[PDB]
Amino acid sequence: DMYIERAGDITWEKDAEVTGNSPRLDVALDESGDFSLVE
Amino acid sequence: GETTDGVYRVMTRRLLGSTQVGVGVMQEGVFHTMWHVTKGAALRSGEGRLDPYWGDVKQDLVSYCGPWKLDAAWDGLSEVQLLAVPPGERAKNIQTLPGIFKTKDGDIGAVALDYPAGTSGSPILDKCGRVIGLYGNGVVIKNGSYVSAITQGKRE
Ligand SMILES: CS(=O)(=O)NC1CCNCC1
Repeated sequence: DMYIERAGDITWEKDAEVTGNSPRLDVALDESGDFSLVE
Repeated sequence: GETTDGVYRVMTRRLLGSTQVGVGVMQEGVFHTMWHVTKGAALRSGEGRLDPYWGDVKQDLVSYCGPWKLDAAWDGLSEVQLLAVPPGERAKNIQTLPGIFKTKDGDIGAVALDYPAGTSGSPILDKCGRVIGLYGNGVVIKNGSYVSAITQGKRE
């Protein structure tokens, strides 16, 4: 029995921690909603 | 139950203690999350019940109480923020420049950030605070790191 609990407002934060790269990937999406890499 | 707009944790008491299985967005009286978080089951909000209204396994999305309301899109140029809601931890904003998933049916933004599985459904926002998609359906690339699509629904 799943239940929900509020965790916050949806707002942009000025000076939030900035990280992560920006990869450009060739991908395939199957009928089950799974992504896979095309190589 | 609570109908205030915002980000919410999706919890279960079926397993040991209270476990966070994912996250979602309340907007315009509709609850939005990824299909793999709830598997399309009904949800509780206090004494109230939220019933599924629309869902799609291939898109990996589901809406409750009404049709999908989120229609903002990544501009393809700017940094966005993941509003990560990890299990047992405070909501936190992480800013990043998305990469791209190139598919036979078009390109989709992707964020290269790695959080626990119970973080799926956390919203990705633009600089105006609009939800441009949900985090948590993606792939494991060559170096072993996780990259999530920016998954957005269609507002009919
Ligand atoms: C599916 S998720 O984004 O909620 N977390 C997984 C990400 C990949 N490493 C294992 C956790």
